[PDB]
Amino acid sequence: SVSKANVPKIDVSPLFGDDQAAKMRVAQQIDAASRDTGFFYAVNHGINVQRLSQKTKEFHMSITPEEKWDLAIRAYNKEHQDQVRAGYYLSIPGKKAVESFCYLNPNFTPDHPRIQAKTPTHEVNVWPDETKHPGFQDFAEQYYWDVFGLSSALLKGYALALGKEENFFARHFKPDDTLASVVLIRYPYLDPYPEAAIKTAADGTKLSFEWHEDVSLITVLYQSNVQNLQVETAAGYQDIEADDTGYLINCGSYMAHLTNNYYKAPIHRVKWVNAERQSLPFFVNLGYDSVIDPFDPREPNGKSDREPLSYGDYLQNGLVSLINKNGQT
Ligand SMILES: CC(C)[C@@H](NC(=O)[C@H](CS)NC(=O)CCC[C@H](N)C(=O)O)C(=O)O
Ligand SMILES: [Fe+2]
Repeated sequence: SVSKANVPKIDVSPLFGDDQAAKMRVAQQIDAASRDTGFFYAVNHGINVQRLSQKTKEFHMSITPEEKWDLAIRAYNKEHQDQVRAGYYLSIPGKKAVESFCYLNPNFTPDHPRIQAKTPTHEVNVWPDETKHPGFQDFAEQYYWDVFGLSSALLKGYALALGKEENFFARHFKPDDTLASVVLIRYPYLDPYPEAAIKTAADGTKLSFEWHEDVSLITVLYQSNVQNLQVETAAGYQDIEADDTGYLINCGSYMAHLTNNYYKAPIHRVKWVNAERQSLPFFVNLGYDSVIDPFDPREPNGKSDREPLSYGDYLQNGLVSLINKNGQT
């Protein structure tokens, strides 16, 4: 018997406005969700998720093996030593079902100063041929800025929830240097489904991806309407119901660090389900040099003894640790 997680739906529309009391009421709801299971659905968010899902499906279903090799990250193509993050993450027929395409800040061009300096975690996006995938790049870059805007608004809610001025986090989340990424993940229907792609949890549950905390400040996720996520509580894992009109939000481990675990990074995992579906996360990352001094909201003086952590060092170590723990995706 598996219970269902309490995942509230929060109308985030006030976070785009100037009614300050309404924004406080949203912040209270974010606080409550963040101290309970750690997940909530953002509704009334203003993003055209129907077009997002359609354009992503057209891409996943039309790209060919030749194109996948040409876009592949270094894990699948040793010629692409500069693609650690951005590019195509191939499936392996008979062994690995999931495949995905990851892209970063569209402002990271060859002329960008972080690219000129060869700073770790910064890469120039690779894209398919425009003639084979017309309008895909335009759509994907536009989507990045659309979800960037939603994420900026959410960060104002988190700041207010913790008793800070609304730009406390958002001031470090800038178009010129954000390390945020979009991943367009396809989970396919397969018959027979490769047994190598199913992991068995300690409790017997069949999984597609094992337990983890997110490498992010917050994670802003759109998924098609197939139930798959579970969140760990002290009484075991609970199912998160799907909603293909909303964005599922949770904190990552950088938030847990800077709040002395007041807002924990919820541990979650992905159940195996044999269904064609999409999982489209946006990982809200700050800039490479961004540092927020930790504080403890439980203490009157907010004092914390935790060391400030540069976001770049956090991200480089976190991404590698996640690969080592849960596998190359
Ligand atoms: C749980 C979902 C978010 C999704 N899982 C994921 O996206 C998992 C766990 S949060 N995330 C990752 O592998 C990190 C990708 C980081 C990305 N390459 C980058 O360079 O920024 C899934 O559906 O498997
Ligand atoms: Fe995650």
